[PDB]
Amino acid sequence: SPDSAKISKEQLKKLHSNILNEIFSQSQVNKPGPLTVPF
Amino acid sequence: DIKGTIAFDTHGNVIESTGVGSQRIEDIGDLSKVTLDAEGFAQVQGDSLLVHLYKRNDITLAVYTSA
Amino acid sequence: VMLHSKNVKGFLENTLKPYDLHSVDFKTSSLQSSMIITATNGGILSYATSNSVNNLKMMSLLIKDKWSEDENDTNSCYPVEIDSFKTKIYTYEMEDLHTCVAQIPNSDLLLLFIAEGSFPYGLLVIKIERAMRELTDLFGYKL
Repeated sequence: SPDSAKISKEQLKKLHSNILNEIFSQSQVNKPGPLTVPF
Repeated sequence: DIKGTIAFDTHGNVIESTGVGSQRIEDIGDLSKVTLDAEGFAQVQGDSLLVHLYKRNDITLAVYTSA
Repeated sequence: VMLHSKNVKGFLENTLKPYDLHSVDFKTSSLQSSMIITATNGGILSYATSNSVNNLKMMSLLIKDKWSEDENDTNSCYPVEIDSFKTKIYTYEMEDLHTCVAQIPNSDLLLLFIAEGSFPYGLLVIKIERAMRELTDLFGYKL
């Protein structure tokens, strides 16, 4: 596969990692506490 | 310059899209059939716009630029 | 065992938050609603909204049955594993809305996300899979 000066392989890969990192970071949700009783 | 992006998963469902990417969601059918090189890269194009593909972790990234 | 109502509610409210990316110029709206419902009757145990209460009860029972029909008829389906526990994530187009539903592993409960038709399904699926990872307390919850 060719490389391009429009967007290089390194840049493209890096942009892929950024999108994934952001999505997985923003996919975390905190529970306020235990969801069952008793503990 | 980057004219758009689409990210999509192995079922062909979109994860995100921007620029011309949002106008070309139908491209995914063809794009998802592209066989990537040993490092996960490919370049294809339907028209005047060049699609740069990279796939890792079951997610394909397509960015649109000119050719 | 019983559910801590207020904390489950708080958990669902947290699942509502939109994605907002800066690497690319991309942002979703927040979820329309997020619910935990019974796999058995489709009854709502808890919910959070960012439309109306009447509307959620209908959709919930509908998705329960659709899920129930798919889960034993010998669309997108995503097999997932969480700490060796298996479940499946289903997408359903509910009119102009995008939904994801999955059984909380080994439980009698389903987790249900309801989003607008502009919320990408692949992203919705990721959101619900990661959310499910925070629900280990409810694995095996039996009615």
